Amino acid sequence: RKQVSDGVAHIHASFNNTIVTITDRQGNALGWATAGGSGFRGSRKSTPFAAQVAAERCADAVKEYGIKNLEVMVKGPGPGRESTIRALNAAGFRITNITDVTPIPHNGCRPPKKRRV
RNA sequence: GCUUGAGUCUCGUAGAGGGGGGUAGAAUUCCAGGUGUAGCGGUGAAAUGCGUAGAGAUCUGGAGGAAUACCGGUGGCGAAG
Ligand SMILES: [Mg+2]
Ligand SMILES: [Mg+2]
Repeated sequence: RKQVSDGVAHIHASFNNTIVTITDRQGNALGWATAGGSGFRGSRKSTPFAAQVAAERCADAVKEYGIKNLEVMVKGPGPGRESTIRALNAAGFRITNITDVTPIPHNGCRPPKKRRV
């Protein structure tokens, strides 16, 4: 439809769920998928396998997309932070740079208290 | 009377010692806008809760508060805090 011919995939991976969204360099989202929405409701959605399933499910259908080269950037503590890439790269888009954001707060915003369980 | 206790004077050193003022980066939250769409979030597992009145994720701009990520150590300073 637009034939971007290049893009970047933002992965937000946490201990609870994984989200993957394809986007343009100018911050324009085309599609997204989540392990929770990929039929892994419960404890499996936090597993690496459900992350790669969502990655490939979001990467599929490249015809209308048109993104040939798809960079990658991950954020947060994921289920290895590598399985999603292992699936996405084989999905068809070659990877040349992966950046990791993982926002590290330089102090401030006192974290929540501890869990006594 | 004396100089060894105590003290003053000259030249230097290290240090989160204390009070006042200024400024910088990261991150959280919130507000406005753009793409986008069915979930998000949380747990041992759930639910409440948020979202089709468009959430979450993502990009641009803005407001404001608080603390200074490594350096950082069987390091330092302070009578103690
Ligand atoms: Mg918590
Ligand atoms: Mg003196």
